[PDB]
Amino acid sequence: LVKNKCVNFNFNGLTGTGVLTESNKKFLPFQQFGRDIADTTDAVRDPQ
Amino acid sequence: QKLIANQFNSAIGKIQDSLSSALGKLQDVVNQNAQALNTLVKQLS
Ligand SMILES: *[C@@H]1O[C@H](CO)[C@@H](O)[C@H](O)[C@H]1NC(C)=O
Repeated sequence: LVKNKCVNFNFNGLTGTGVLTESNKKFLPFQQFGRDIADTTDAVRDPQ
Repeated sequence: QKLIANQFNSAIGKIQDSLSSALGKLQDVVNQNAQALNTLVKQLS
């Protein structure tokens, strides 16, 4: 992982560019990523 | 003068009450701005 930098990423086949930081929100145990009301990806779970 | 001032003070009280319930003209401008931007971003998919 590389937190707090603009990086290009691939989490388990989900890809993008952005800055990664530790979230206050928490998913259900089967959920893998979050989307907002516009359907952009706003959060992700680290597979490791 | 006493009666006129009492009617005025009473009428302001009813405005304050009514506004604690009418802003549709302002709210729908806010709604239309947001709805247009959400449409513009959804349309990228
Ligand atoms: C993945 O492996 C590491 C190193 O052994 C371990 O600390 C971690 O708990 C493991 N995580 C999962 C989800 O298996």
